[PDB]
Amino acid sequence: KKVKKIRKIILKEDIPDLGKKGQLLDVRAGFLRNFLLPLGKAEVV
Amino acid sequence: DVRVKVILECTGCVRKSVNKGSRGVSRYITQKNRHNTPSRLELRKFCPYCYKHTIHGEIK
RNA sequence: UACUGUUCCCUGGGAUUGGCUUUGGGCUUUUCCUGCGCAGCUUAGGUGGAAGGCGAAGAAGGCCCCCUUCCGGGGGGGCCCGAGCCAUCAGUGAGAUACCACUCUGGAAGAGCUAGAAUUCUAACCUUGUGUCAGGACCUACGGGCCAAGGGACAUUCUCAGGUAGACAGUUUCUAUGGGGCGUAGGCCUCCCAAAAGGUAACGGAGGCGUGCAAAGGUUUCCUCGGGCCGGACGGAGAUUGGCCCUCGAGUGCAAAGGCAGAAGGGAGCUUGACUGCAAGACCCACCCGUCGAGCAGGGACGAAAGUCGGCCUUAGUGAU
RNA sequence: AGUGCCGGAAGGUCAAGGAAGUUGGUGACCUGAUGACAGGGGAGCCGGCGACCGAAGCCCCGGUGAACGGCGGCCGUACGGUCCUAAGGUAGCGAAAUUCCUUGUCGGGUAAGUUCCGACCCGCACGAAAGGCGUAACGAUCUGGGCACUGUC
RNA sequence: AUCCCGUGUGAAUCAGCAAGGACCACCUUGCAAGGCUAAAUACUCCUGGGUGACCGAUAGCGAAGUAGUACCGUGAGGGA
RNA sequence: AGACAACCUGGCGAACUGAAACAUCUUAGUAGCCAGAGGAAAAGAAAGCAAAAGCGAUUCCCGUAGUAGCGGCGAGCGAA
Repeated sequence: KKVKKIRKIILKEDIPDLGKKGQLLDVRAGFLRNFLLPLGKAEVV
Repeated sequence: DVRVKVILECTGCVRKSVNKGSRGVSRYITQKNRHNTPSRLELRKFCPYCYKHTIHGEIK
């Protein structure tokens, strides 16, 4: 069956690749939970 | 699969339905040799829904 | 290597569970080509809006390269050139991608759509430290915090799915029987034993069945087989043809018993009663089951008619819930 | 060869799980003739059927016997003919803790030995790590014979 | 069907949601995912009061006597 | 905090047996163990019944009824 995870990520840090310090782009929850929101580099809408 | 019972329906009272006195295909199941008489049977017989004496067509 | 399962283990889907990147998968639209049995100017699949498109919205022919190539000859970038080329017409089962409507074959660029990858990354996850960090004091004592080192979204763990160990579990594994075992048999039909109603046992004596036939059924008409003897080409003890003589010893799909003469045996014509609705009444019996059926009702079959026909000359060809 | 184990392309077979599509139910809403219900049937909502993708395993392919196991007939004159099989027992040993027939036969041992020793081979049905055959020693081991010794007799 | 659960998904809010034995339509009924609550009901190691077509020392509790004693058993335990 | 005859709530959970064998099924969610608490405990104030007629939280007895049912449609089980 499978389901893709789509989250509503607002940024804070510049981010090496995709960031603006103000994107509204979407990613999987594995980015927010494991990488960013521990470090405090982003937030949820 | 050498001598087999077979399904003699009617060509008279082909499948109809509505109006209380319902038509309901008559049928006769009886045996022929498959090897001897390779073309299908086509006997004439009584059919109690036709009230006549119809041709009873073979099928499967 | 009994049946059914359980576990160990392996394998996939899903959760834990993230990220870029290139290479060549499937499917969806734009647009563009492509697609030579034979007629033969035609490297044309089927079909179609129906006769001017197009050209000076910078043309015929050509220079050299590019795409395709069953090598027949398509298609095309730029331009010296400079504004023509041409549709029915004749060959075909079809007409010209002159304009353009709709789609099969097989393919070229972009866009979407996902999926399959290999690698690495690291931040989840796993693992290491006589590395460090201390309460009133130790941790070269389990562990805890902190930097770190190595793996790395695999692995572990949960669920779902398919496999795979008598490793482990619950069971099952017939009866007859001249003691059991070894064998043989287990249901149905015929004959004997069976004692002249029926019935009747034994691991008593003999055989068959688990079907066949659209005609070997139904009816209408016609026919008399079998074995000898004598004559006759091949032909003989025996094929065919004639006569004679006992006559039913023949045949009757298949074991036996009982039956069957102008027949139930052998041939021909026409057909489908191998039919629906039933059924007084009997036979057979522990029950379950089985068997015969006059006759009536309808609608036919065959015959001139009277009549005969709801399968087979009869008894085996079969299973309840 | 069979089984086991180990390794191995493509092909077949192949679950859960998706997945393009088919087909049904219900029904706003149009409709149809005398008989009392009947045709459809948009959206939504329900249920079925599934072209394709889908691993291990198994078939399939190779290797392995101090892996489970197995190691032949028939007919003629040491020698040949012929059949089957994956292959037909090599060395050794052999009447044995294996031998049925059986007290096999031959020799030794005894006046006399179905037990004993050595040889033969007709191994019913030994046999190479469920090892084969030998072997000094050792045995409250089995099994024969002698001396000494005695109430075992 | 209704009620509850592991795994994965994952709504709506009275123009709603759920039930009325799959399921859809129309009716009717109710408001899930927060709690609390006496009675009638079950029983007897036990206390008081009553009763017995109950027992009378091989009966009645095992036990009418200082009985779970004597005794047996490593022990659980058995048991006059 | 531990103890406490039965009754009770929750957790785990047999087999002999019956089916004339036996695995579905039955024995049974019974016996047992474990945890918990009261005089009772649990239940309990409708996302409930029922049928176009109505009822109004539980719990217990009579009844419906051995009926509707379920069931190798067998043994049996059995409601509202």
